[PDB]
Formats: sequence, C-alpha cells, structure tokens
Amino acid sequence: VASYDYLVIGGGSGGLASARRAAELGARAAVVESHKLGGTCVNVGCVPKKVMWNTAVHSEFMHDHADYGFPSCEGKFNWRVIKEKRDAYVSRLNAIYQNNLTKSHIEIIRGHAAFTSDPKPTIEVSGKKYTAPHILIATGGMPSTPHESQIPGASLGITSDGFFQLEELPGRSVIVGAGYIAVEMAGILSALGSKTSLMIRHDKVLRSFDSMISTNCTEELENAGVEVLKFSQVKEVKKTLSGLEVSMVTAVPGRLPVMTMIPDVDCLLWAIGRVPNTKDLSLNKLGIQTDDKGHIIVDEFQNTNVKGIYAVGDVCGKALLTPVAIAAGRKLAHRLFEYKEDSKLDYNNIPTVVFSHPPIGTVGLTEDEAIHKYGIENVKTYSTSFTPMYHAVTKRKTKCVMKMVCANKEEKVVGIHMQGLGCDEMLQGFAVAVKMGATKADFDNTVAIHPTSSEELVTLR
Amino acid sequence: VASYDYLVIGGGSGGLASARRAAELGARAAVVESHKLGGTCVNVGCVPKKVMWNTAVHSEFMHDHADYGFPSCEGKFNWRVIKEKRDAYVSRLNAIYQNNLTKSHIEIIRGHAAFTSDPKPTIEVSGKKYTAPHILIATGGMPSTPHESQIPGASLGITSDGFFQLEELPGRSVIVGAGYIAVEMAGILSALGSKTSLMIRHDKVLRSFDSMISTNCTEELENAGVEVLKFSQVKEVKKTLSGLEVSMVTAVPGRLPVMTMIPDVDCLLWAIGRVPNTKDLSLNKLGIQTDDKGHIIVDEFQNTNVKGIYAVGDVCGKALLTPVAIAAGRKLAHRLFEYKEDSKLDYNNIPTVVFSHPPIGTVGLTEDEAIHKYGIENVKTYSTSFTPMYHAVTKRKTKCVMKMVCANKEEKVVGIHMQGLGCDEMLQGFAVAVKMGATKADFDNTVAIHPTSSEELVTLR
Ligand SMILES: Cc1cc2nc3c(=O)[nH]c(=O)nc-3n(C[C@H](O)[C@H](O)[C@H](O)COP(=O)(O)OP(=O)(O)OC[C@H]3O[C@@H](n4cnc5c(N)ncnc54)[C@H](O)[C@@H]3O)c2cc1C
Ligand SMILES: Cc1cc2nc3c(=O)[nH]c(=O)nc-3n(C[C@H](O)[C@H](O)[C@H](O)COP(=O)(O)OP(=O)(O)OC[C@H]3O[C@@H](n4cnc5c(N)ncnc54)[C@H](O)[C@@H]3O)c2cc1C
Ligand SMILES: N[C@@H](CCC(=O)N[C@@H](CSSC[C@H](NC(=O)CC[C@H](N)C(=O)O)C(=O)NCC(=O)O)C(=O)NCC(=O)O)C(=O)O
Ligand SMILES: N[C@@H](CCC(=O)N[C@@H](CSSC[C@H](NC(=O)CC[C@H](N)C(=O)O)C(=O)NCC(=O)O)C(=O)NCC(=O)O)C(=O)O
Repeated sequence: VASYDYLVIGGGSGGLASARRAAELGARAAVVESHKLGGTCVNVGCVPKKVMWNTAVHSEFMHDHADYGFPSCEGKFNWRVIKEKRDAYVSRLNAIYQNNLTKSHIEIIRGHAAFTSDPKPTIEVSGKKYTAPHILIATGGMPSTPHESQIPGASLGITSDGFFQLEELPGRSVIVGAGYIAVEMAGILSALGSKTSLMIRHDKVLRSFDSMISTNCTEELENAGVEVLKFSQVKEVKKTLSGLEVSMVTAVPGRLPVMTMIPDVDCLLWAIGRVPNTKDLSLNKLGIQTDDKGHIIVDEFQNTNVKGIYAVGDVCGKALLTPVAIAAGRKLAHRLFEYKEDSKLDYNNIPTVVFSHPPIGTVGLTEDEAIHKYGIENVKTYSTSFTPMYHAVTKRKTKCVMKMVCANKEEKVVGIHMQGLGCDEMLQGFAVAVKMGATKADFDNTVAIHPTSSEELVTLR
Repeated sequence: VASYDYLVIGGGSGGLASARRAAELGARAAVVESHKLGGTCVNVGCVPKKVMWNTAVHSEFMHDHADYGFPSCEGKFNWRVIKEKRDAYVSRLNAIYQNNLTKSHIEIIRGHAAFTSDPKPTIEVSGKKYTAPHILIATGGMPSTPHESQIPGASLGITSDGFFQLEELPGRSVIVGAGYIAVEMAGILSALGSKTSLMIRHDKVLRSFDSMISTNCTEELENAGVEVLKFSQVKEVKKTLSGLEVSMVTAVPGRLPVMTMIPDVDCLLWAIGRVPNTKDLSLNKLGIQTDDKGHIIVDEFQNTNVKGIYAVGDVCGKALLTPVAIAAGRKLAHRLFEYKEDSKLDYNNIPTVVFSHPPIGTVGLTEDEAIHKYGIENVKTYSTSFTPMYHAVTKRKTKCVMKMVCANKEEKVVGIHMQGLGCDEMLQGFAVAVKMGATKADFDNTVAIHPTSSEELVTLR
C-alpha cells in the first residue's frame, strides 16, 4: 500500500487543477487516469467544440463576403481537413498536460480506480493499492442515452462523443434535446451544410435561461436554417436501406397528437443530458452518499459524508462547467494543504457562454429568479435590442439582445443576459463587476467604448 | 435677438448629447450646425472607420479560409461597392439624428456661428442673433496638415477626411504619423491590398500607450505586411508623371542621416494630429481663453473663463473620443438644468480601443505612469502572451498580449492593457470593474469563461 498526501481520481479539469495546486503547496500527490489526460473538456468537450464553432463561424462570415466587396466564395466545406487538424491539436494538449503533471512531480497512475472494502479509505488500480488521508473523486460524467426499452432503436443514434468521431459531414441530421450542447451541435452542423432538425419537447430551447434568451435563441436558430420541431419526441428509430428513419410524436397543446416519420437520416444525435461516472467506483464499499442519478453528494466545502473523501466537478452534478471544477478543485487544495478552513467556491454568479450563432452570455439571476428572490415590487430590468454595426451592410442579419436585472432601490445588478456578435468575449469583465456587487450607477458611470456592442450595457436607460 | 435656455454650437457627439439631455430636463434648446449632423464621429470618424475595419477584417479571415477546410477564396476587393454602402449608412444616420433633435423639440439652426461684440454673450448665424444664459461651444476639431513652408508639396497628401472620399483603392500608400488614426488607416489599407508604408519619427507607434502595447503593436503591423519606416520624416513631396514622389530623411540614432525618394505613390496620408476648430468663432470678442494651439480652456466643470460659456469635447483638446464628449455634455446638462453642482466627468479611467489588427484595448495607468504615481516599490504587474485558440489550425498567426498593473499591497487594479482577437468587445466590463476600484482578488475570485481569450485576465499569476 503506497501512501500519498493526496490521491486524485480522474485526470480531467477538476482533478488536474486540484492536484497541481496541492503539489505547489508541498503535497505529495498522484493522479489516477484511466483514459486520456485533459478529461472531457480537452478530448470531447470545450476544445474540439470551440474549434468546430470557429469553423462554423467561418461558414457564416463567408456568406457576407460578397456584401463586403469581395467576390463570391464558392463552396464545399471539407470535413476531414478540419477534423484531422482538430484531432492533432487535441493530441498536442494531451502531451502538454502530461508534461504539466511531470514538472510538478505529480505521479500519474494509469488505469481505472475503485474503492476497496478496507477500513481506511483505499483504492485499487490494476491490483495495486494506494491510500491517502485526502482522496478527491473527480471522475466527471458521460452523455445520457435512452434505453432501447423506452425508445426502440435508440442505440442507432450517437452522442456528443460520437460527434467528435465523425469523419464526414452528415447529409441529414436530427438532434434531440434542448440544452446548450443540443443548441451548439445544431448550430455547427447547420452552418457547415447539414440539413438539420432540432427536436425539443416544448416550444423553446434553453428553457432554464432567462426567458429573453430562450425566446431569442429559438428564433435565431430558425433564422439560420435549423428546423425546430416543437413539442416533439422520438418514439422509435430504425435502420432503413439508406440511413435511419425517425418516428416521432408531435403533441402541441390544444391539438391532437400526430405521428411523423423522418426518413433518410444520416445522423441522429442524442443531447438529452449527462450522467455522473460513479457506477464503477465501488462507492458503496465506503457508504459514500449519492443521489438517485448516481451523483456524489457533498457539502459547501466539497466534503462527502465520509471523512477525508471529497468530490468536485461534473460528478457532483452541479454547474457542469470546466472552470467550476477547476475553481472548486483549487479552493479545496488551499483548504486541505494551506489550512484555509473558509476556503470554498461560491456557486453564485458563475458566468456561462453558449456558443450558438450568435453566442449567448449570461451571469446571475434570470428575471424570474430575481422576482422570486426579492419580490416583483423590488425588481427592475433594463433591456435593448439592436442590429450590430457589422450588419449595416449585409443582406443577412442577426440581432443583439441584452437585459440587465436590478434589485432594490440601489439597483444592484443581479443578472446580465445577452445574445449577439462579440458576446462570448464581452461577458468576462461584467461578471467581475457583478461579483463585486456593482449597481446600475457603477455601470452608468463607466465611460463607453465606441463603436462596439459592449457599450450598450453601459448606456441602458 | 431670440433667446433660449441653452444654445449649443456644434451638432456633433458632445453637442447633440448635451442638447438632448438639457431638453429632457425642460430646457428650451437650439443646436447650431454648419455642416452635417452627427459631426466628426458619424461623417468622417468612428462610423465610416468601423465599417472599413470590418471590411479589412473580412480580408484577413478570408486568408484562413483554406485552413478551415474551405476552398480558396480568390480575389480582388472592390472598393466602390463598400464605399457606396458605407456612404448610404452615413446618410441614414444623418437622417436619424435630425429626427432625434426634432422629437426632442430642439431647434436646429443651420449655418456657421460666431460670437458677437455684444456685452451679454450672443452669437450670430447668417445675420440673425441668438442668446442664452448658457452657451455650449462644441465645435470639435480637424485634421492637422503641414505647411508648405516647412514641407514643400505637403498639400499633395490627404488627411483622414480625404480617406473617406477615396473612390478607388490606392495602389501604393504612405501614411505619416504614429498615433491611433495612423495605425488604423495603415491597417485598413494594407489588409485591403494597398502596398502600404507607415512613416514614424521614432521606433514604435503608440508611444504614449503602455510600452507592451507600443512594442507589440509595431510588431503586429510588420507581421501583417505594413512597412514601418522608423526615424523617418518627409522632407518634400512632388507630383511626378505617375503619382507622387516622397523625399524622406531617415535619421537612426548612431548613424548618418540618409535621404530616400519614395516613388510612384498614389496616396500620401497625413495622420499627424488634430487642431481645434475655434479659429472662426470670434472668441476674442468675449476674451474667451484658449491655449496656444487654439483649444478652449475649461475647468473641471467645463466652464470657460467667461460666465455662462462652456466647452466640451475635442475643442478642449483632452481625451479626443466620442464617448468622452457625450459624457461630459450630459454631466453638464444635469449640472445646469438639474442644479447638480457636483455633476462633472471624471477623466480618469476612460477606456480606449484602437481598431488595429488585432485590436487594442486599454484603461487606466500604463506601468510607467503607475510607477511615477505610487513608486517602483509599490507597483506590481502581471502579464501573459498566448496564441488564441482561433489560430490553433491556421498557418497565419497573431498573438494576444495582456498586462495588468496593480498598486499597493491590496493590488488595486490601476491599469489594463491588451492586444488580441476579441479585445475590442472585451474591454468594457473590465473598465467597469476598474472604475469601481477592483483589486486583483476581485478578478481572481471571478469564475472564468472557457474557452475564451477574456478568461486570461482573470487567471493571471
Ligand atoms: C460536448 C461538450 C462541450 C462542452 N463545452 C464546454 C465549454 O465550452 N466550456 C465549459 O466550461 N465546459 C464545457 N463542457 C463541460 C466540461 O467539459 C466539464 O464540466 C468538465 O470537463 C468537467 O470536469 P471534471 O474534472 O468534473 O471531469 P472530466 O473532465 O470528465 O474528467 C473526468 C476524468 O476522470 C477519468 N475517470 C473517470 N472515472 C475514472 C476511474 N474510475 N478511474 C480513473 N480515471 C477515471 C475520465 O477518463 C476523465 O478523464 C462541455 C462538455 C461537453 C460534453
Ligand atoms: C478618423 C477618425 C476616427 C475616429 N474614430 C473614433 C472611434 O472609433 N471612437 C471614438 O470614440 N472616437 C473616434 N474618433 C474621435 C471622435 O470622432 C471625436 O472625439 C468626436 O467626434 C468629438 O465630438 P465633438 O462633439 O467634440 O465634435 P465633432 O463631432 O467634431 O462635432 C463638431 C461639430 O461642430 C460643427 N461646427 C464647428 N464649428 C461650427 C460653427 N462655428 N458653427 C456651427 N457648427 C460648427 C462641425 O460641423 C461638427 O459637426 C475618431 C476621429 C476621427 C477623425
Ligand atoms: N483560453 C485561451 C488560450 C487557449 C487555452 O486555454 N489553451 C490551453 C488549453 S485549455 S483546455 C484545458 C483546461 N484549461 C483551462 O480550462 C484553462 C485554465 C486556466 N488557464 C487557469 O489557470 O484557470 C484544463 O483542463 N485545465 C486544467 C488546469 O489548468 O490544471 C493550453 O494551451 N494549455 C496548455 C498549457 O500551456 O498548459 C483561448 O481559449 O484562446
Ligand atoms: N453601438 C452599437 C450599435 C450601433 C450604434 O451605436 N448605432 C448608432 C449610431 S452610433 S454614432 C453617433 C453617436 N452615438 C453614440 O456614440 C452612441 C451613444 C450611446 N447610444 C449613448 O446613449 O451614450 C452620437 O453622436 N451620439 C450622440 C447622442 O447619442 O446624442 C445608431 O443606430 N444611432 C441611431 C439611433 O437609433 O439613434 C454598435 O456599434 O454595433
């Protein structure tokens, strides 16, 4: 039994960040990783997605070429060219992260970890045992797929993991789900020329976002050629002579249900959610508490119910983002190795960007959330809608919408929501201001930058 | 003599903004405008510039088309296409601003105003007199050109005003000056295919910006095909059989001066500075104080030395930006018509974006300025240099540089400087944070947005 100061299960965003910080603090740490370092974000998440987004963005801008005085750009996108370059980039990152661990003197244990029956919390990886007075579980999650039992032929569709393995652009694609990944994939496939449908259970996407965003986002998708099938769900999928055939039920409220077959489908993509990866950890050998979806339960300091066992990131199932896992992993290292007992992550005011077309940025409370928190009488919003100057000369248009949610008489800024060109890079600094407790006066007293989209947020009336 | 509550001389950024706010407050106002409403920013400044920048940006992105899996885009930019659309857009804005005044019940007096000899401050426009207990001078400025006396043939070159009248892309262009307009014009001309030289008196552009920016900017220009002629100045210009021929002296320190002729120049563009437009106002009839360049002198509340006479914007010659004139014009209206005596613009921490390639954003103190203000022992900077993920797959590269200037033990953020893709839209919110007095802790405690360039500012170590 080899002992360490800190054992980290999972070499993804949270696991890498926590191990690295702990090592800086003097801890003798090891990272257990069964697949590729960098975890979901590097291999099949943030990175490859952003590359594909940049690619789709190229497609769109190329539609405006002629408006801008250039000669028309003619054609066919070549999927394998970009696919090969994307894969190489990911390989580069895998090598970098491995180096990052080595330079920090962090041991890398390759293989799948599971807890043992042993009294003191101990793990086994390939027949060898390892132990530490502090063990971090950061095994992340995976894409959720339906059971053949409830949707026959569901196994014929792929997930976002499968998306990153595609070698050719699918002719016809159907995406099921209404959350960020669904929206992002539909947007990439459509821009690159796939005849895309997005199938959602209700009438809008991103229904958990502020209502101005879910509405606007649903519209922009339609404007960009994505067919949004509302109140629809898959009833069954089958392999026909040439592609898949999707049976769906459309149940608009106030209407009779109607069944429709979708033929000649090349790609059926499930983007219905993520499941935590805890199934094969042998948690129950230590009685570690999970919820009914398999998420590990933790307190505000990332503690599990078992002393010296912590969990961070996607496995805990809250705020499923790379930077959250990183921040929580880091705070935890300071608490354990720097004896900063108050060291923990504040889960309020975490900013998010959705790489749609145009991108979405949000931080803080939606209007409804502020209303429930402070009361209708105490919430005031400010909003704007405009056409970015970029489209002053194009036949193709997109809009920019922004909304500011204020609370109390002071008009404290409690939420910012926007969609529009530039929004992906614009959010960060306002997120700083919101975190600091800025009020509308603070925004208003900041001199604008002209001409930009960002200035609109500081001149709301 | 028609009397008003507020008379505004000049219908540009500051004049329009001040008149509009004053009218909301109940003032009976009139705007005197001799040319087109919208002033410099709309007609020959911010607006037409940004359109041309978006155009140049198209040119660059089109160089990356093939890297991104598309087929090569072949060719020739057509200047008149975009020129015509740009002009129309400007016409649209002129009509909008006229409407904006009318809806506010602001009178528009068309023609050139000048003060009279009359005891109580009174102006004349086309033989008619007008007076008000509060008169705002907001006549803006103009491009500076050399005297034929000092540079023979200087009148053969054009200024940024002339740039906006060009109907064809110049084959060969030489830009003289090293400030923002010079940098911006060189960047647009070069990207659109003009064989461009930028002639500067020293070794770097933007020498008043933080030194990381002047260095980086000078390099990025060279990388983008702009020939930067250092320690060079024009000695004379002459009209040859086919274009202009520019005689220049190059005086590198530690070397003998060398004279060079630049032949076959289509466009010589002077971007050496701006002069205030006060020459024809008859200021001296009221003894209004100006400096030796003709700028009107004001106090912190925009008062001139004469009671009931104020000046804002470019004419005062400080912080020559549209949003500054607007903010100062607005604050002034509140002070005069809302009796808010403390109402004035804080000229510290005004953010600026330079539309170079890539764009530059800056707010607050340069490292040197912080050093002079707090002392070397009390200043700490943090900086980063990286390749944006956009270029992970391109043969063409650009860099992103960021620098954070902190002061005292608290590490108050007193300056932010950066250059890179996305920087134009990224600045605004950090400018809010800086204005609020954020410290490095406040930035560090803000969760990052991944993957973006903006996150780099919140994860500096
Ligand atoms: C398509 C997609 C796009 C996304 N885009 C973004 C984005 O743009 N921005 C963003 O912020 N977030 C994005 N995310 C989310 C982000 O990827 C996750 O929040 C983040 O990766 C979670 O980090 P983690 O450390 O919890 O787990 P992961 O990064 O999943 O790491 C878990 C690691 O543990 C390993 N492992 C699991 N079990 C074991 C075991 N028993 N033994 C050994 N090793 C084990 C796994 O192989 C893996 O490498 C995206 C996700 C997806 C799926
Ligand atoms: C090429 C260029 C690019 C620029 N780009 C930007 C940018 O991207 N962002 C930015 O923030 N700033 C930019 N600026 C600067 C910005 O344009 C100025 O700071 C702003 O226009 C100054 O506003 P103002 O109200 O002082 O004067 P102006 O907008 O110049 O208005 C002065 C007005 O007064 C009128 N006038 C003058 N004298 C008289 C008289 N005697 N009687 C009647 N009418 C009179 C003039 O016709 C004019 O319309 C740019 C400037 C230039 C030249
Ligand atoms: N953000 C810019 C620059 C591009 C970029 O971020 N490139 C790196 C790979 S990002 S995916 C891996 C992820 N890293 C992050 O989330 C950034 C964290 C941030 N730097 C911070 O310090 O908080 C991750 O798993 N991190 C774990 C960890 O940091 O321990 C890159 O080049 N990495 C290689 C390297 O030099 O180390 C952009 O998007 O353009
Ligand atoms: N900023 C966005 C949207 C594009 C945009 O700004 N379009 C307007 C013309 S901008 S040039 C005239 C300038 N206006 C500004 O500087 C914006 C001021 C800001 N809105 C504020 O309230 O502080 C000006 O001279 N303003 C004087 C004044 O505001 O009184 C536009 O469409 N204007 C027409 C209109 O609807 O009124 C982008 O860049 O994409």
